[PDB]
Amino acid sequence: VNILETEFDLEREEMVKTHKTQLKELEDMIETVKEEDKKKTEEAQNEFSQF
Amino acid sequence: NECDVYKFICTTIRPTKLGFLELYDYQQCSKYLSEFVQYEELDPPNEFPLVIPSPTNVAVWQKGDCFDMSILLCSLLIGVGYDAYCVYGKAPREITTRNESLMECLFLEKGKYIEENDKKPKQTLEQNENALLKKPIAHSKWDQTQETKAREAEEEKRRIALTINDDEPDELLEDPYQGQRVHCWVLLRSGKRDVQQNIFIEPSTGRMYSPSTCPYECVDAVFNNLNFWINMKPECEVKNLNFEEMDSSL
Amino acid sequence: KEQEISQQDYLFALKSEHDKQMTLMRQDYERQVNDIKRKYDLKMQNLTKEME
Amino acid sequence: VQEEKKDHQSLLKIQQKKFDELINNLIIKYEERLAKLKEDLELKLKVEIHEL
Amino acid sequence: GKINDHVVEMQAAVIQKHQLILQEMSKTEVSYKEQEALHEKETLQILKEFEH
Amino acid sequence: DMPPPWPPKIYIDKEKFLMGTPLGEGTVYYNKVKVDNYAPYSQPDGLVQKITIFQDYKRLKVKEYRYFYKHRSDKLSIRRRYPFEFKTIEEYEPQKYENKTIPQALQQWRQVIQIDRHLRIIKYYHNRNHDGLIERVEQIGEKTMMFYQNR
Repeated sequence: VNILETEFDLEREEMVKTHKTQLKELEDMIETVKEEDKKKTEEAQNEFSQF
Repeated sequence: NECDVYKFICTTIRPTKLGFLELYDYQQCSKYLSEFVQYEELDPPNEFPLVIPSPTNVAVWQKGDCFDMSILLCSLLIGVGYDAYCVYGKAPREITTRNESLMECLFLEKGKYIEENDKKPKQTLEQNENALLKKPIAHSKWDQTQETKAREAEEEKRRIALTINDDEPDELLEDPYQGQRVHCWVLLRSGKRDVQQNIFIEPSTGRMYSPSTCPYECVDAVFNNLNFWINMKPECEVKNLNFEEMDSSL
Repeated sequence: KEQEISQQDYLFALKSEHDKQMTLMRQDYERQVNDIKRKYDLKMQNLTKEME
Repeated sequence: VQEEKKDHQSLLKIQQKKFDELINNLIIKYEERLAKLKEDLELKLKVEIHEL
Repeated sequence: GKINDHVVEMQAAVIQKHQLILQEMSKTEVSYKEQEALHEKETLQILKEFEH
Repeated sequence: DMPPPWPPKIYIDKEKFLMGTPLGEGTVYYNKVKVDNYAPYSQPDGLVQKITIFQDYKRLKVKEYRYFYKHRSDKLSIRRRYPFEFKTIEEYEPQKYENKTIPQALQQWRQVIQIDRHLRIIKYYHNRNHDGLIERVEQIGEKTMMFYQNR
């Protein structure tokens, strides 16, 4: 029982590390898209106010 | 291995498939490996190295013989989903020392400037039976080929008078270890990850060569991460040695 | 389980590169739409101007 | 992997078709509005001169 | 009713024939255009030679 | 039973992998060629690869200089150099509209091939010009030329 709990403890550790790492790394793009949207909006706004 | 404690080669393959794109592609991974490590020349090239390191230290230490990067590539291929084996034997020195100032330079084309001239697209003119072509008339190709021969002789004589045949490389010397060297490479067997057939890989230079024309000399045994196969009849060329009857065939 | 993890990672890398492909190509088609719009803007403005 | 790559390439081609058609229709309607605006300008000149 | 329907099929077939005839004719002018343009290009090249 | 690989899985790093060659620079002698690969973003001009085409196996006389650049501001991906003519050839990839920082003077040069001290033939886009200019061949001392379309 101890050994059978131990190897699954290690497997749980491994999957936890994997999922944490992908969750941490992947989230970097929605910020870029939102910033692009806001910046293009402001650029279109500035010269229209000028007009 | 580096600890000099006895190890089994069959268990020495550690396939590690990192998420990186560069090493996913067998062709691109081989190219990056060729352009990522200066090749360390085997000595003696005719024998087995003092230590056989695992793929981790192989990628860590950035230098080594054929086995190191070869095991690295084969392990990567196995992890990706291809069909990879490691084959070591006898190969020419040109493979080992990484001297190819005479081998074909595939890089000689890149950067080429091609005239995007005014050869316009010859419009899709309708070939109606009403509109006829230009009538052939009596013209002689006899004088035409005479003229072309005269011109070609002109430039041939000019190039001989203005050019010399000193287009001579520095010949690569004979290999004392040639015919008994121990060099290794990665063999792709057809079937896993859409492999057409068996293809031999040059991990030292990232060059691909085939059994029917490969420079490899001997095939004494092949190995993997799971099974080791021996070749009772290595006196023949790699072309006559079936790489798919490895288990069942005698 | 290592092969399972590697396949999951490869599948998500394929999905992520598809995300990047779609994002970039849609941005480029919208840039083309904008380029066409502005070229037409300039032609219309020019002609209307000398007509004015 | 192979079948999902096939589906993604099919999706890329479908999106190419969709956005090329979008661009073509948009160009057609813009040209239509350019011609209509030309006519708008001729009768604007007409009304201005006649009123004066 | 019967005369109308069958006569209508009559002019429909005649219309198919006349439409293909119109295509015949228009390709006639097209071919004349290409061959003529070839003639003027050759003549203009020779005339440029003589102007030199 | 055959035991799986004894050691844990391989490891590699990020910047080291980006660096490409073992010592940052990888030079080898091809058949009458000399290939040198350096890491981009490190060279002040930023050359990435240099396939020095030598007219022989000696690696002495250069045949066709092949500069390669990427990540630059100007986007000069490659430079073609002909030694005998000193001929310099470059071409420009398309650029985005939504880039306010880059002036249109930057959004004009598509291809430029200059030879000698006098000759420079430069070429532009069909659908990315204002006054209709198509291509201009600057000949020093004799004449100026300008092609127009969409005008």
